Amino acid sequence: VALGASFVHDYFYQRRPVAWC
Amino acid sequence: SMDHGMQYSSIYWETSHRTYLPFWASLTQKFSWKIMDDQIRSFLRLPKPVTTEPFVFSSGSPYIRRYFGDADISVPVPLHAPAHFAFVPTGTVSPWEETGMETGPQGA
Amino acid sequence: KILRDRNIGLFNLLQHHNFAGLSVNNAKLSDSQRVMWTDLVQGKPDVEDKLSVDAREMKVDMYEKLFKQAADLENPCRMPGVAYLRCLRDTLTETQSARRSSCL
Amino acid sequence: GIFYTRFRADTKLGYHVFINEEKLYPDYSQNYFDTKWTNGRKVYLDDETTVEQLKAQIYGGKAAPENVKVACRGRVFEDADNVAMAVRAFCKRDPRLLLFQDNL
Amino acid sequence: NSSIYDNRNHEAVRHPWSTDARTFHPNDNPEADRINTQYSNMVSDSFPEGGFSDAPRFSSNWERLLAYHHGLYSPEKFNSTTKTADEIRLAVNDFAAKVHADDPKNACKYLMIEEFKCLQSAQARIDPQGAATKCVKWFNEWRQCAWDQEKMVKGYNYIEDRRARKHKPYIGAPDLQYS
Amino acid sequence: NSSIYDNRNHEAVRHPWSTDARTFHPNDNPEADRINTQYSNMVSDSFPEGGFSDAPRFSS
Amino acid sequence: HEQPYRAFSLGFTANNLSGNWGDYIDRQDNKNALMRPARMMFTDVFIPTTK
Amino acid sequence: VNAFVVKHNPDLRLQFVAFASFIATHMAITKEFNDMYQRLVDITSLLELQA
Amino acid sequence: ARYCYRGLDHPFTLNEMKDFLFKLREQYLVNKYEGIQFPFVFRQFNRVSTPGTLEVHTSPALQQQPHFH
Amino acid sequence: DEGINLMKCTKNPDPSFCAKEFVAMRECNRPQGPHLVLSSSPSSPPHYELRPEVKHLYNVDSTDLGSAVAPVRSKEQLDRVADSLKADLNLPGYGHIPYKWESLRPNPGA
Amino acid sequence: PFMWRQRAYCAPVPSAFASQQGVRKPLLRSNSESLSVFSQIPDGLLGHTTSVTMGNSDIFFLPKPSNLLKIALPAFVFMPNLTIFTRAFPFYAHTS
Amino acid sequence: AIKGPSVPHSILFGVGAGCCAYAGYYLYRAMRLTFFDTESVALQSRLRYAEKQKLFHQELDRELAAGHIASLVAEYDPVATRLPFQPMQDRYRV
Amino acid sequence: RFYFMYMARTTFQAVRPLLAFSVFGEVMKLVLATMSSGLFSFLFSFVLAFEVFYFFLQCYISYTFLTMFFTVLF
Amino acid sequence: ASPMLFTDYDNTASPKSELIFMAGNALGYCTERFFENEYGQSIFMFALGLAYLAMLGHE
Amino acid sequence: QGIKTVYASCRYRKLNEREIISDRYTWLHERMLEDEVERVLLEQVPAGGFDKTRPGLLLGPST
Ligand SMILES: CCCCCCCCCCCCCCCCCC(=O)OC[C@H](COP(=O)([O-])OCC(O)COP(=O)([O-])OC[C@@H](COC(=O)CCCCCCCCCCCCCCCCC)OC(=O)CCCCCCCCCCCCCCCCC)OC(=O)CCCCCCCCCCCCCCCCC
Ligand SMILES: CCCCCCCCCCCCCCCCCC(=O)OC[C@H](COP(=O)([O-])OCC(O)COP(=O)([O-])OC[C@@H](COC(=O)CCCCCCCCCCCCCCCCC)OC(=O)CCCCCCCCCCCCCCCCC)OC(=O)CCCCCCCCCCCCCCCCC
Ligand SMILES: CCCCCCCCCCCCCCCCCC(=O)OC[C@H](COP(=O)([O-])OCC(O)COP(=O)([O-])OC[C@@H](COC(=O)CCCCCCCCCCCCCCCCC)OC(=O)CCCCCCCCCCCCCCCCC)OC(=O)CCCCCCCCCCCCCCCCC
Ligand SMILES: CCCCCCCCCCCCCCCCCC(=O)OC[C@H](COP(=O)([O-])OCC(O)COP(=O)([O-])OC[C@@H](COC(=O)CCCCCCCCCCCCCCCCC)OC(=O)CCCCCCCCCCCCCCCCC)OC(=O)CCCCCCCCCCCCCCCCC
Ligand SMILES: CCCCCCCCCCCCO[C@@H]1O[C@H](CO)[C@@H](O[C@H]2O[C@H](CO)[C@@H](O)[C@H](O)[C@H]2O)[C@H](O)[C@H]1O
Ligand SMILES: CCCCCCCCCCCCO[C@@H]1O[C@H](CO)[C@@H](O[C@H]2O[C@H](CO)[C@@H](O)[C@H](O)[C@H]2O)[C@H](O)[C@H]1O
Ligand SMILES: CCCCCCCCCCCCO[C@@H]1O[C@H](CO)[C@@H](O[C@H]2O[C@H](CO)[C@@H](O)[C@H](O)[C@H]2O)[C@H](O)[C@H]1O
Ligand SMILES: CCCCCCCCCCCCO[C@@H]1O[C@H](CO)[C@@H](O[C@H]2O[C@H](CO)[C@@H](O)[C@H](O)[C@H]2O)[C@H](O)[C@H]1O
Ligand SMILES: CCCCCCCCCCCCO[C@@H]1O[C@H](CO)[C@@H](O[C@H]2O[C@H](CO)[C@@H](O)[C@H](O)[C@H]2O)[C@H](O)[C@H]1O
Ligand SMILES: CCCCCCCCCCCCO[C@@H]1O[C@H](CO)[C@@H](O[C@H]2O[C@H](CO)[C@@H](O)[C@H](O)[C@H]2O)[C@H](O)[C@H]1O
Repeated sequence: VALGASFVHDYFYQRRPVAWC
Repeated sequence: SMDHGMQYSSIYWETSHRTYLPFWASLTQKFSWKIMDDQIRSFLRLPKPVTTEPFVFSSGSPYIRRYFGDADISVPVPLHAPAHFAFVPTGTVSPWEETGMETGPQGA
Repeated sequence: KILRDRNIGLFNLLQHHNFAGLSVNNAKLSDSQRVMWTDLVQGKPDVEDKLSVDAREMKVDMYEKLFKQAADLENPCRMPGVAYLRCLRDTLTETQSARRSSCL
Repeated sequence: GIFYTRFRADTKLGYHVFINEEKLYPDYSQNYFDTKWTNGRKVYLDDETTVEQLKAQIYGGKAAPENVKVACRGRVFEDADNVAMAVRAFCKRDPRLLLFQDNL
Repeated sequence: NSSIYDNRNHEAVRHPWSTDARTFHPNDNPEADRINTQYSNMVSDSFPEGGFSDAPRFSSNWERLLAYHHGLYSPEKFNSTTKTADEIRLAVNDFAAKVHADDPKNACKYLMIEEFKCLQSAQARIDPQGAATKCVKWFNEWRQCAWDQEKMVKGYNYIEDRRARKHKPYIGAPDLQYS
Repeated sequence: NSSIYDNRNHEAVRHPWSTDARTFHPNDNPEADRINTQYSNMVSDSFPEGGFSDAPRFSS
Repeated sequence: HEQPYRAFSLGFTANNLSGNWGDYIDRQDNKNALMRPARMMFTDVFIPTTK
Repeated sequence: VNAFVVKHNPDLRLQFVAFASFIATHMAITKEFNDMYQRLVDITSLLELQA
Repeated sequence: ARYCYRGLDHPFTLNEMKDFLFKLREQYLVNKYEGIQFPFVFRQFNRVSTPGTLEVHTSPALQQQPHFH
Repeated sequence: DEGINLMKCTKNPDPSFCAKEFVAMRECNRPQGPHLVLSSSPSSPPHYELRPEVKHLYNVDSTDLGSAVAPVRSKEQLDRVADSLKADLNLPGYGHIPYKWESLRPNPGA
Repeated sequence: PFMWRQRAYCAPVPSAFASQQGVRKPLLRSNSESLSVFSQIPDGLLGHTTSVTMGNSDIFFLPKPSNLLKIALPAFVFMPNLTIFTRAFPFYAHTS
Repeated sequence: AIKGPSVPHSILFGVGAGCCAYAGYYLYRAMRLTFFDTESVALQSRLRYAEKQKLFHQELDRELAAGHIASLVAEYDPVATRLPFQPMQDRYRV
Repeated sequence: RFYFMYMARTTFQAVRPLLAFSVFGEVMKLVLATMSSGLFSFLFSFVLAFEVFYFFLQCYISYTFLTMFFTVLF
Repeated sequence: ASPMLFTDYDNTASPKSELIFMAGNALGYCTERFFENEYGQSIFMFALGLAYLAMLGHE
Repeated sequence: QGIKTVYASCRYRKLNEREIISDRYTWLHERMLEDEVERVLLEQVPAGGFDKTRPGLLLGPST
């Protein structure tokens, strides 16, 4: 449950932009 | 004597400063939905941006788009050879000459 | 020698950037631009009654843009020219006969 | 009161008004609860408000000084201009307005 | 030279003619009390009232011609003193009158007047680069105001997107409306 | 200027008169075969035969 | 409301308030004068200069 | 899904092989897309260098 | 972020414009000179290329500039 | 015909948004004639052509102002343009990597 | 447009004074373009660079061995209990 | 490798799983762009606005530089082009 | 005003250990960076130990005041 | 006078009725500065740890 | 929110189309006004055109 919740929280709810060069 | 220089300052990490990188970060990689979005738009006939048209209506003077290998990378370039005008008479100024020293109306 | 070289270089630069002065000695000019410049230099700028009010406004805006790019704030004729063109803007919706008495 | 305040803040759009000189300050000696002008005043307005309406609201519908004009970030507004759009154009997200005298 | 990103910083400027290389030193550690805070006494901290001591005496006219032609001499810059506050004000007021006559219903008018004023105050006649370093900001503001006036005259707007789900950081925070 | 203990090293010498600042460069990486090893061909590696180009024409 | 914020770091182990690194152009030493000669002692890793 | 997976990969070694192949294919396709976007970004950087 | 999603037609001030041009110049220098390092660009790396016989000399004294008195 | 086609198209618009109709009308309403035209060709991509008698008013070397449609996305064209730009710049230092994150993977991250 | 020799930021580039050079590049350019970002460089990928997102990396897992402990531990109160004495809360909240 | 349970079969299974994952990504993006997108239109409008702004600034700077150059017509002297003891040419705008 | 008083007291009692651990730590670090000899170091080790004990004392005080401030009857 | 001789622009008062937004503005500042970034993720982990410790103590 | 978003997507598509076409019509209006002005100007050109070989105004001797 913790791994599932962490996956969801990190890759669906806590996405932030990153620069690309 | 500027290329291939030596290390002039020290490199260090201060105690307990965070890194924000996990152990699988090297396997992680980036991704943009832009390529897939363009494919989908082209396939579904969705509204295209005006940058696909070389002619530019965003000004009164004629501009044409120059593309760098893709419709997403373009620059407008003006076509007119603009004519410039000067409401000025010729031979009425000699800036190199100090005029405050000569006697006359121009001097005064 | 120095003066000759400098002045020939200036002439070539002006010809390269397609400049026109009080002496209209430029062949790459459009006929419309040449008419407008010759009106500003030698003739009388005025809007014709044949034109619609929108076209008169456009013509006056063209005159103003051209003359403001030509004459800078240090130029003496800038204020009179701008005043005359402003009078034209004020008197667009009129005939030349009625506009002369006011803009003369 | 809480409802009124929250609704006004979250619905209307306000401006911080300043005045350049003290001689241009309004006369608030009669009206009560405000016997003096203070610069930096928050003023809530409607989207249809013009510069003339703002000036009248500031000076209490009384005779205002001559050649008074409004500016934002150094840019003068026309009197027949919508305050909201003029701010959107000149000072986006910096609605600090200044009332000054334009003699020049 | 002034910039730290110049190798010959704090060194005299080189000219085609022989020049005394002893430099004018600005007042970097001024006293607390500067009883006279008028422009007369302030200008001496950044320029010499009598002008700089790097003026040429040309042995011939063609040397002067060539220096000017190559951009190394202007009498306006080399044979001159600092401008007094009264002269600066006269020039500024004449320029303001001319600009007002040019167009009263213009928004960038006072911005142009301010860049002119700052140039005159910084003595651009004798320190053009140093003065431009100060006045380019008002130039940029004038540029912005020009675009703004143009877009207000010619109706230019854009489709704004819907409001973001987290426009407010906190529900109890006020969402001040901006035009 | 030549010395490494000079700040203006490898820079042209300054004179009271205007001077072209393009410097004479000595031959630092000469070829192995220098068939002519006479003084005529050797002197060109350290000086210009025709002299330097920093001579003045005094107006007075 | 239009000026940007500086990063915040505070804990029992480290912080970013005891010093200032400056901007991207105008940089400055974060450690003060007394401890600059002992910078090595404030690091988990230290890669020295080449000389 | 579990039935369809065990029907074709009934053993642990086969399940691990399938998982690894899935990872590799995902990474390869992502790499293709990223190469395209990187070519675009490289063109933009080259134009900045030209400026 | 300031132009396309907040509505600011003039996002950069003079300082931000200078910072942009500084970074552009650094990009140019980095791609022009191979191995350029801190003193000229904000960059440090350890694995550098040295000639093999590295001479060490004292720098020359700062140039005496003429001054009054 | 130009005005009629423009009117008919602007109510049932094309993905190009009737740009060619607009420019055609603009060039046809000129007094002395059009300066810019769309070359009739058996070629697949059409081009914008400039009349010669007005070539002296425009800053061009030839009359062909390029295709009337944008390019098609192509890895090959992108590589070609990038190589041309690299050659024109001639910068020793492009692609140099002073430090790379130590990993079995060639490109850590990207 | 008043002090040309003193305002060099509004002056043409030195390549314009040179009288030498499908569509060609413009012959006349100013130094004021340096005050614009996208004057010379293109606006490609302008509004698409803030859309490249990467997920966070935190894992919320920590074994909870309670067999090691035999005593209770203190716990915080995060919010006031509004389910009891609801009507008097604004009146007794300031006391202690 | 096609039917039987083997290492090639498992590799094929993983490749198919990856392809199906990317097909799902395609479906997600298609539906989003077809029914749940206004940012694209808003950004296109803003970019056209930006193009207008750019061209305006460009023309303005060009005009200012042209005025700077026009300030030199007063210094220009067409008589200096004259050769000693020769007539002046109308080519240099008499 | 009571809410402001209470929050001030609570924040002070919460940051007390952080202060004891951070600012006095910075002072100790200054001393370490400046000292070289052996006698002064021998004498300063005891100051470090005293700082340990003082940190624990501050933590105890904060625990007491926090259990007082976060105790609710109902 | 001209609008550029004026400097006191930071004396932006506001109605006294807007004092009710005190806590709202405080939480908004703390959100824009701490909560919606990495330090806020650390604070969320701290809250999870408080829960963890309470559960551990109960058991 | 999803219903509102669908409706807004459709409306925004239509609005983008209309905005593009409207801006191009404005452009065309201005260009047609310019063309009218030019057509009126071309009447003031003297018979035979301009003498592009000589200067229009001779403002000094050539000795
Ligand atoms: C005194 C105070 C008391 C009051 C408390 C007050 C506080 C209350 C609030 C709570 C605190 C909140 C404070 C705010 C936190 C914000 C800061 C923060 O969290 O991050 C900072 C800090 C900053 O790091 P960073 O540089 O910024 O990088 C951040 C990255 O995101 C993360 O960096 P990372 O990803 O690189 O680090 C993760 C790390 C560790 O990650 C993990 O390992 C995942 C966790 C799995 C745990 C379960 C596995 C346990 C296995 C044990 C078996 C061992 C053998 C048994 C031996 C027995 C005999 C000894 O990974 C590795 O190092 C490599 C391991 C890779 C393998 C992992 C997966 C396989 C696991 C199975 C092993 C298989 C091995 C096969 C080998 C191959 C064979 C072919 O983050 C970390 O350091 C993360 C790791 C922290 C570990 C600390 C070590 C101590 C752990 C014990 C804690 C206390 C235990 C209490 C008792 C319970 C246990 C019995
Ligand atoms: C005594 C306790 C046990 C000790 C043994 C624990 C270590 C086991 C691992 C051994 C394998 C090492 C590999 C060796 C081959 C060479 C590669 C290499 O080493 O580079 C790794 C790394 C350097 O890497 P690099 O330089 O960046 O270059 C390439 C990258 O590493 C890699 O390239 P990349 O960046 O592209 O790869 C990215 C990604 C690649 O990996 C991954 O993506 C995922 C990997 C996780 C796999 C998870 C397992 C899979 C499970 C599947 C099955 C699941 C279901 C079944 C399980 C259910 C679980 C209930 O992430 C990783 O690289 C993970 C690497 C983890 C490194 C090991 C972390 C442990 C550090 C040592 C802990 C010491 C504990 C205290 C010892 C106390 C002794 C007194 O160096 C080390 O990790 C050193 C390992 C040293 C082990 C020391 C053992 C203790 C000896 C004590 C000696 C006494 C003196 C020590 C000083 C202190 C004295 C008090
Ligand atoms: C040891 C353990 C072994 C582990 C083995 C692992 C290997 C097994 C294979 C599976 C691997 C895990 C895959 C994880 C996902 C992919 C990785 C990822 O997360 O990338 C991030 C990436 C994040 O997207 P982003 O655009 O970059 O930014 C996200 C932001 O949130 C965007 O910001 P925003 O503001 O634009 O917000 C937009 C947001 C807006 O969202 C919302 O507003 C609300 C969301 C919906 C709430 C519910 C409302 C009710 C209406 C929906 C009804 C759904 C229930 C059905 C009801 C029927 C009655 C009507 O839209 C969404 O995010 C849509 C999310 C789509 C969720 C629906 C997809 C089905 C979910 C169930 C999948 C089950 C997989 C289990 C795998 C097995 C694991 C053991 O994910 C995506 O691109 C979208 C995922 C699309 C689905 C792909 C599925 C194929 C890939 C997996 C292959 C296996 C398929 C199996 C299908 C089984 C049948 C369902
Ligand atoms: C404008 C006005 C503004 C004003 C200001 C406003 C401020 C903003 C608004 C504020 C609003 C208020 C919000 C609340 C405040 C926010 C606080 C906050 O968010 O924190 C941020 C802030 C951190 O934020 P940050 O930006 O990430 O800072 C930089 C990083 O922290 C740097 O990280 P680092 O490089 O320094 O590394 C640190 C490292 C530190 O790692 C460690 O310290 C672990 C060392 C363990 C050593 C021994 C482990 C033995 C276990 C062996 C297991 C078996 C073998 C397995 C082998 C592998 C594992 C070893 O990693 C960790 O921190 C791990 C943390 C996660 C694990 C937590 C474990 C909790 C266990 C609790 C046990 C309870 C026992 C009770 C028993 C009672 C007695 C009967 O908090 C901190 O200060 C971080 C340190 C926290 C202290 C944690 C220490 C836990 C030590 C537990 C030891 C247990 C031993 C017990 C022994 C006694 C019994 C014998
Ligand atoms: C394996 C399948 C498991 C099923 C899991 C399904 C969960 C789906 C729930 C997704 C809800 C995400 O909700 C969404 O989160 C993202 C952050 O990532 C936010 O994203 C927001 O911030 C990011 C970063 O600044 C920007 O792209 C943008 O401003 C905006 O999209 C959205 O404002 C929010 O609407
Ligand atoms: C019992 C159900 C109650 C549910 C809540 C319903 C809302 C009740 C409050 C509605 C207030 C209506 O009163 C009206 O409010 C709006 C917003 O302030 C004001 O309108 C103001 O904002 C809008 C938006 O620009 C414009 O009309 C204009 O800019 C301005 O006048 C009107 O001048 C006022 O007449
Ligand atoms: C009886 C009336 C209905 C009562 C129920 C009201 C529920 C409204 C709260 C839902 C959340 C609204 O949150 C936000 O506010 C309005 C819609 O309301 C939208 O705001 C956006 O679309 C609306 C269209 O209605 C525009 O007027 C507005 O200019 C724009 O910013 C945002 O896209 C939405 O995210
Ligand atoms: C293989 C199976 C695949 C399953 C595919 C499922 C597809 C589900 C797609 C839902 C995408 C919704 O995406 C999200 O929705 C909400 C409303 O709905 C949008 O709208 C929200 O944000 C924008 C502004 O930020 C405004 O409209 C409004 O403030 C808010 O309602 C978001 O802008 C959009 O990012
Ligand atoms: C929220 C407050 C409670 C939590 C406290 C968090 C930790 C406190 C930080 C350490 C305090 C002492 O910090 C110490 O003094 C100042 C901090 O700016 C720094 O001093 C440096 O900056 C100041 C600027 O004010 C300069 O005057 C000084 O010349 C310079 O050396 C020192 O480098 C630092 O060692
Ligand atoms: C144990 C916990 C210890 C910490 C507890 C702290 C709780 C109190 C939070 C801080 C409250 C400060 O209150 C808040 O201060 C900031 C300035 O600093 C103000 O913010 C003001 O200045 C900042 C500049 O930094 C601007 O970005 C902002 O637009 C402006 O409103 C807020 O208007 C005010 O509401």
